[PDB]
Amino acid sequence: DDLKLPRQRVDLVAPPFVHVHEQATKQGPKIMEFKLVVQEKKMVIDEKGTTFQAMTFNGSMPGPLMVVHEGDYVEVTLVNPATNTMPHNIDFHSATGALGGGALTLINPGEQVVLRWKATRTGVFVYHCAPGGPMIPWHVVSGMNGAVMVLPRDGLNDGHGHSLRYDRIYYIGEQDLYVPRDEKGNFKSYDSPGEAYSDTEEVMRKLTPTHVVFNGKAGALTGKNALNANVGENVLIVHSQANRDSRPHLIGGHGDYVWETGKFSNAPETGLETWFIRGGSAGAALYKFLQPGIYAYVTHNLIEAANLGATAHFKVEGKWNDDLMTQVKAPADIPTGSTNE
Amino acid sequence: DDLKLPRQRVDLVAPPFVHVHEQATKQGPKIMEFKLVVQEKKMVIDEKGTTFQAMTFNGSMPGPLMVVHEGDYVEVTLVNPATNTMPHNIDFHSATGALGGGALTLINPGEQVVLRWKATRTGVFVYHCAPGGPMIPWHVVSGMNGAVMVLPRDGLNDGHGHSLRYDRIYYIGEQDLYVPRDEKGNFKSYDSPGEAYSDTEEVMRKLTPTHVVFNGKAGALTGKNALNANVGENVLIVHSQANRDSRPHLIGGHGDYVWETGKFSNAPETGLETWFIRGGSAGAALYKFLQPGIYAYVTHNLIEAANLGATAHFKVEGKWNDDLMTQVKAPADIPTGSTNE
Amino acid sequence: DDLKLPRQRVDLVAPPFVHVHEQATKQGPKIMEFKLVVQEKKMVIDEKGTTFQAMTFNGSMPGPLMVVHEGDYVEVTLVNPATNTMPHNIDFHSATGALGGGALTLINPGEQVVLRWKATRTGVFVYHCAPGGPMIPWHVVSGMNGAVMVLPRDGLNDGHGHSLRYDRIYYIGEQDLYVPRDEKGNFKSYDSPGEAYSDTEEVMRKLTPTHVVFNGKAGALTGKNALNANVGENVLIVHSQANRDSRPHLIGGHGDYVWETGKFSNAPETGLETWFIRGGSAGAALYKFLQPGIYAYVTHNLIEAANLGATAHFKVEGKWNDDLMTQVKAPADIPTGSTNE
Ligand SMILES: OC[C@H]1O[C@@](CO)(O[C@H]2O[C@H](CO)[C@@H](O)[C@H](O)[C@H]2O)[C@@H](O)[C@@H]1O
Ligand SMILES: OC[C@H]1O[C@@](CO)(O[C@H]2O[C@H](CO)[C@@H](O)[C@H](O)[C@H]2O)[C@@H](O)[C@@H]1O
Ligand SMILES: OC[C@H]1O[C@@](CO)(O[C@H]2O[C@H](CO)[C@@H](O)[C@H](O)[C@H]2O)[C@@H](O)[C@@H]1O
Ligand SMILES: OC[C@H]1O[C@@](CO)(O[C@H]2O[C@H](CO)[C@@H](O)[C@H](O)[C@H]2O)[C@@H](O)[C@@H]1O
Ligand SMILES: OC[C@H]1O[C@@](CO)(O[C@H]2O[C@H](CO)[C@@H](O)[C@H](O)[C@H]2O)[C@@H](O)[C@@H]1O
Ligand SMILES: OC[C@H]1O[C@@](CO)(O[C@H]2O[C@H](CO)[C@@H](O)[C@H](O)[C@H]2O)[C@@H](O)[C@@H]1O
Ligand SMILES: O=N[O-]
Ligand SMILES: O=N[O-]
Ligand SMILES: O=N[O-]
Ligand SMILES: O=N[O-]
Ligand SMILES: O=N[O-]
Ligand SMILES: O=N[O-]
Ligand SMILES: O=N[O-]
Ligand SMILES: O=N[O-]
Ligand SMILES: O=N[O-]
Ligand SMILES: [Cu+2]
Ligand SMILES: [Cu+2]
Ligand SMILES: [Cu+2]
Ligand SMILES: [Cu+2]
Ligand SMILES: [Cu+2]
Ligand SMILES: [Cu+2]
Repeated sequence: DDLKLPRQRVDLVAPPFVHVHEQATKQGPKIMEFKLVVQEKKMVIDEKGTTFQAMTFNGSMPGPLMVVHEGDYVEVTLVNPATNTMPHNIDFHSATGALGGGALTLINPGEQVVLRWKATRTGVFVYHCAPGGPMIPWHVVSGMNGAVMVLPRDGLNDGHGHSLRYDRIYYIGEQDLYVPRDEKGNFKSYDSPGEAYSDTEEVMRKLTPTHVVFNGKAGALTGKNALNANVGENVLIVHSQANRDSRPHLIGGHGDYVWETGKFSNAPETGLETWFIRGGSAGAALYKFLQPGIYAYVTHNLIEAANLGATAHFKVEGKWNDDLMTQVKAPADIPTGSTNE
Repeated sequence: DDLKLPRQRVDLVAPPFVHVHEQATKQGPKIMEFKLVVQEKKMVIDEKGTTFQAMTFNGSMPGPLMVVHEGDYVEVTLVNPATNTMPHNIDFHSATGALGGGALTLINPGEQVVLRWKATRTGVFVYHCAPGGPMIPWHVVSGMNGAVMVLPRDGLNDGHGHSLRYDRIYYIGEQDLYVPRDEKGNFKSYDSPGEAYSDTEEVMRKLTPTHVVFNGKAGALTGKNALNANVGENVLIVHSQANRDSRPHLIGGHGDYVWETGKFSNAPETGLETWFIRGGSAGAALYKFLQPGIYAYVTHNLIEAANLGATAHFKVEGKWNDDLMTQVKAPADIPTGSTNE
Repeated sequence: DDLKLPRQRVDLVAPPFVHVHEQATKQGPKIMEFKLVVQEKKMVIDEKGTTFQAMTFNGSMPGPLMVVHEGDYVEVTLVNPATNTMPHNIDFHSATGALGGGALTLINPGEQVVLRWKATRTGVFVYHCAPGGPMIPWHVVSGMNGAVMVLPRDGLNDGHGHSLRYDRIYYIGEQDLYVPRDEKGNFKSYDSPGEAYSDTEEVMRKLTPTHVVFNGKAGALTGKNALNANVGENVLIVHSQANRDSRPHLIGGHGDYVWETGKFSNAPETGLETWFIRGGSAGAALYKFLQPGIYAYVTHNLIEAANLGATAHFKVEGKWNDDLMTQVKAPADIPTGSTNE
């Protein structure tokens, strides 16, 4: 027991929600204990019921958000149950050495491993499976990726000596999928990940996804699963993309404070319309809602947003501010005395 | 008449030019009144005369640049003449609430609507049509997008307490187009936007444009329509892309001061070779010309620039500075006594 | 002899190595003399032995890194031997005027030209061939691109008044290639660049590369050609992409200080997981190695990294730090008393 710090078990929750945590803390460094269980399973990924052979951490795309503070030690039990067919591992972009932990965590079905890494760098970071060679992109685009957030011990700041505090936090994991089609253009179904591999690799090689989804399926965060907020609330939106660039945009809002490279040692940019998550990274945006109603959160490639599945909804409760925006005149017939050339 | 401010009618001009405005102002907030008229029409988009079914604000791709100051109110009359076939609306990324105004501006052919928004955020911002669902990307990539610039009341600054002033301003709207081809690879023609839709949506789904153009067509800002400047002039180039990333580059120049995320609350970067406009955003670059001659302004995917139409020209008048650059020896035969391995 | 400064001949070396230079200097401005010789040749670009008709500066993809200091004059002899078949030229993104020098350097086979430019802007910059029209993207994606680094005379700093010094420097040139295939999907071979052109242009038009390589071929910087470093060394990695965006990531490390737009007048960002090189630019990242072992340097589109060739290796010598990372429990059978749902 060389490392004599208090230990604290964390129970992960399914995205887009985030386990209980403190923003600012005066506790010393702890050993934060997390468990991730690999689950290979068929999942539905679009509103027409298209299925595909997914591989996940904890049964979700993305994998759950892990939240720790700078100077904590993160002790991760990775479990690969004997119902799975492939070896798996985990690479933390937040960690230093051994390919992020990938070189120390390769496990066959029936095995588990315990990795500890010190959280020396603040920000939001991708974690993903990375077995070796062509298996790396295949496991990642099959759904084996998540994020970890390392907060400063004093919580967030605006980079100019003022504290920032969120009222609410959501984790939006964006996934690019490569689903094979038959000669007529219909999506193909398979009975195992292994059977899907050869056809999937051919789609992957052309670098155009068939689907781009938040929280694992088209429409996952719309309708009854819309994200909730209130006028006046400061909401932190963590966005990750393990493989492909994304350009997040809150329709009818802004990013008040945006870390687009996702690292809290850098001052955020202010008042962004659209921001940029580079493939293999996580970013974060803080917005204070000023108007009630429906907001669409999209990647602002609008083809991907509207036609390939990458749209989420916020439903915001509160009172409308007619000073910020108003309909002066409702739709009406163009006046007869109008000239419109 | 709850809002008791002076009103000022603005006459928009066709890009790449920009309506008359002040950089710094000591006038108080005004209500700035703008009119936009939707026009569906067939347009030529390449040097071989390829046509396509365009939908525009004010008959231009992009739509015109609107210029206001922080704290102004922007009162927009959107008109959809009864010669058009579809409903249209407008979403301002500069505005707060109701999906940027899209939720308050949906109009059938024969109708108009008046929206007012307060310009609370500085920078350059995209505006675009967004009717609903798959119609959103289709109207945007059919040409229904423009930009608005909200200046600080004191005009631009370098983020370190020094004022920046432009001698000239150009608005470069970049458009990704998806023109269907027949089995032999020739571009198809249609008699209406509706007839084009199904074939166009199939091209859009593969996320590779057939054309990438500035000011609505290949070669629009070359030859006689080259942009003019003089040695010593500080030129502001506003660049927008409503749907797809762009990487602007002034060949033979630099970006002296670049807001690549396009928001004037952030200090510009200095001395850039190439900058990055994320899809769904506008950016701005200031350059002071130091040499006369021809400059190519490109997206630095050179395939898109040279082969898909995304090249503009500046013709700069003045005297050559042999200290910055000189041809020491004109092309000449390789000397006989040379070794070149 | 209007310009009366000392002259210094520089001998270029093949990437990923960099010719001898000083970081900080108290010497005055010099005329730094460089020679580049164009070589058209067939080259192997993947581990299955696929060939393609390359065009290079000095026989390498990328062309060699040129290192000068702010205020130096750069005098470049470009040579196009009569064994070549096409005209060539050179465009320096670091230079001011005449399309970066392209308008002053067009040479037929059998000819040479001498261009001088003043290094007024600090950073790393792309140089590339740019003959005219569709020849521009074709020569660049055929391999005619490199980089130049203009150091501040005081060397690098962290943008907050502290000097940064590298122990080692590597230049990673990333190349997107467009190799035509036959009806069965096999790569086609040609006897000249001219014969390859028409088929290559068709692949280029679809904006999806067949290969994405560092230092001119898949696996070039793996195995015995891995890059060397030691625990504690500050390593500068210069990354260029003349045509297409890249998202560099050091697997198991970070970017301690990153200039992603590549310009030393801007303070670097700190502690990045993944950074972004916009097509037509060079960037630079400083990392201090903290752990020994193998590191993969990738573009974090993992399909491109693992399947299209864009992976390099660092082999780092030193002692493992179990405080930063440790395997707490080696792979072992899942305990019988475990529940993993
Ligand atoms: O800011 C650059 C800086 O990062 C350093 C801190 O000096 O290290 C990072 O990772 C180290 C891991 O032990 C920690 O010292 C530090 O907490 C963290 O930011 C250096 O390698 C470098 O100067
Ligand atoms: O996309 C090609 C072609 O395939 C069809 C079916 O023959 O539709 C498939 O692809 C659509 C777009 O991805 C999906 O909406 C659908 O689930 C799938 O069957 C054609 O409609 C289409 O042109
Ligand atoms: O800088 C973050 C900041 O943006 C704020 C200003 O405090 O609001 C922006 O939009 C508001 C709209 O009413 C204005 O107060 C302000 O002018 C504008 O920059 C906050 O929501 C937040 O602190
Ligand atoms: O692009 C496929 C194929 O189509 C042809 C005509 O059969 O040319 C078409 O596409 C070209 C590239 O977009 C255009 O230059 C031209 O306007 C259009 O007819 C072939 O030339 C080409 O290989
Ligand atoms: O920082 C903006 C600044 O760039 C300037 C310097 O004032 O010029 C750049 O290129 C010039 C070439 O002669 C040099 O004066 C200078 O060294 C370099 O940074 C201006 O054009 C502008 O203010
Ligand atoms: O990629 C299409 C198709 O072509 C084949 C050969 O018929 O393989 C070629 O393409 C592969 C991927 O680029 C290369 O690995 C190989 O060098 C080349 O022959 C098929 O394997 C493939 O499905
Ligand atoms: O030690 N108090 O949180
Ligand atoms: O399966 N994803 O939330
Ligand atoms: O471990 N990969 O299939
Ligand atoms: O009030 N003067 O501009
Ligand atoms: O039609 N565009 O300028
Ligand atoms: O309103 N859309 O076609
Ligand atoms: O002048 N001394 O380096
Ligand atoms: O040929 N490239 O190093
Ligand atoms: O000079 N171009 O082939
Ligand atoms: Cu896996
Ligand atoms: Cu990774
Ligand atoms: Cu419309
Ligand atoms: Cu939008
Ligand atoms: Cu050339
Ligand atoms: Cu260039």
